[PDB]
Amino acid sequence: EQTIFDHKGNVIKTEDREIQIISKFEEPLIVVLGNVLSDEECDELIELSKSKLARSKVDVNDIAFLDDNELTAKIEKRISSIMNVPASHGEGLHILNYEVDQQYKAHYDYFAEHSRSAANNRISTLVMYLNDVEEGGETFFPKLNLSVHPRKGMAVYFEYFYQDQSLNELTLHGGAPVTKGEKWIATQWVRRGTYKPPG
Amino acid sequence: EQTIFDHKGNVIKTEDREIQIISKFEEPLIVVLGNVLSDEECDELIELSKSKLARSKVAFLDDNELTAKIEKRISSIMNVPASHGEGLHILNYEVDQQYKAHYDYFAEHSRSAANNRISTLVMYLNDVEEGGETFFPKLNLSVHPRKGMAVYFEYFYQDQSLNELTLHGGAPVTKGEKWIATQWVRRGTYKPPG
Ligand SMILES: O=C(O)CCC(=O)C(=O)O
Ligand SMILES: O=C(O)CCC(=O)C(=O)O
Ligand SMILES: [Co+2]
Ligand SMILES: [Co+2]
Repeated sequence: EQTIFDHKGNVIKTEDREIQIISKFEEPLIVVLGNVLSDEECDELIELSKSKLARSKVDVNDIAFLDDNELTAKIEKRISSIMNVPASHGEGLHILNYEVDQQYKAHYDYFAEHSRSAANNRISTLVMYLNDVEEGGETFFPKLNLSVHPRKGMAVYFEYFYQDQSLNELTLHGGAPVTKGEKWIATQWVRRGTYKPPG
Repeated sequence: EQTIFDHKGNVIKTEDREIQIISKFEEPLIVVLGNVLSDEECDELIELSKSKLARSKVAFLDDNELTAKIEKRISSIMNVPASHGEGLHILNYEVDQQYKAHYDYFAEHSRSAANNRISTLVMYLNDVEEGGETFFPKLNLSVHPRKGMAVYFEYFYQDQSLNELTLHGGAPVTKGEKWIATQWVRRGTYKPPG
């Protein structure tokens, strides 16, 4: 099958940065990427997460995705070149923190048949590692026996838009328990069609 | 099965450097490793290769302090004493050069098979403009060259079909050039005593 990700060679030359292609698992397509985010961009994304939370009072505490800003739009543009899909298909920079012994149990990123979101389903994912994880925290694909270990500024790309649906089901993945330290990530989930309202 | 490479977590701490564990294919074990050699160490290994060729009596490097220090770091990574290593084998690909898919271990009934290879570390000593990936055709997996990085894999399994899955090669270099050092590790001590 043809893939969305359409990049030959060892680097991806985007407008503001050069991405390194580190390794590939060819089908379903899984790619480890280097140099995706600067150290300072990783730190700044974390900070935006903590600030948005620090502004919660009784958004209301009683009732995730960063607010759009110069930094998030610059990063979404860069991601857009990597993923070969316009930024408007992106759900936005979703920030996630794992404390020790937290994990993300294996799942599919594309939506179940019963979600209304399945009207415009997800097609591909980028997981960016915003810090270094003392122990644990690997992104693992249990049906492929593959795992990507977190590393600040690196990312894992994968897609699930294949005609053969058994290939999409191979993209079952999760975030392994953090056994020491903590883990910060940004995820960009990309939809088949435009997702953000115009701007 | 258990594996030779025995390293939990995300870094491997050696005496002089901290290696980064980047990605793992679990079986046969294939590991992408980061921060294995400094840029200075990479360049110096290339120059040693070139200088050794200059003295040509028309290649493994000769033993010196650098190679011993690197081989000691590698032994920590691979969990096997350096005396098992064949030595730093330097290899240069020019454009359109390739290493067709092969096994690193010797045929079971070859002369060298009495002390067969059990694991390989391929260290990328420069950046390759295009091509030159280390590919495992039966596994649909490739590791692209990155200066300072490396790929580890082992083929010491009881189930021989696992070892056969370690078939691999060096894809053609289509732009630039490619330099690598390889450490091939033997089941038993290999270097004469020193
Ligand atoms: O934490 C991880 O490594 C996996 C994250 C993930 O699966 C997701 O964000 O969709
Ligand atoms: O050049 C490569 O990437 C492959 C090296 C290799 O197969 C070996 O040294 O045994
Ligand atoms: Co996910
Ligand atoms: Co080989």
